[PDB]
Amino acid sequence: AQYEDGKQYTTLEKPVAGAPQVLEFFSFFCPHCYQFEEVLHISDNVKKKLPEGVKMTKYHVNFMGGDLGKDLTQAWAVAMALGVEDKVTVPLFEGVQKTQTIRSASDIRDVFINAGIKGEEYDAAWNSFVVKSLVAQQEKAAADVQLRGVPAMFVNGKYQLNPQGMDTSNMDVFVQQYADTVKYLSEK
Repeated sequence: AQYEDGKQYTTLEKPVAGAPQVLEFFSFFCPHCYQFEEVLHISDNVKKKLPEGVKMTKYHVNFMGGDLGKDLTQAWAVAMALGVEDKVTVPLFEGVQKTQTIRSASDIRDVFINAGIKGEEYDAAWNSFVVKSLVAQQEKAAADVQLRGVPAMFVNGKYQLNPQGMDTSNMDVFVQQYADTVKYLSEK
């Protein structure tokens, strides 16, 4: 067929119950993740094609960058709690990988301050148990799909995107194929 198990996607041996409809894992330390988000804009292209009633969820991972990697997972939880994901994604990616001015938890906070999040608001969220649960949720999700690497995307807790089985192309055919495959999976 046009879309084939083992080609554009694989199937989880153990489907995850109650998973987000479209779940992406990433790290701000991850060079491929920088390419995926900031150059290829995969998330954005996926969302443009998604079915009515399907939302995209994005979780950070701890395993790259040691202490700072975990600080970034905690900061991403703060971003989800405050609903400011689309204001901090670009400057966090740029601060970690382009300027490399993000080296400490305080440097992360500066990005939020600069994007207009009040200090008080950020600090209350950072130290909150709502954010601690959001960190645990991200960690649990990684365990549930038995995550090996980033970037990664899973659909309906059942299927895993397989970019290595797509065409590496003009980046644009690649991105269209990735996005098309997510839409196909969402209706599967």
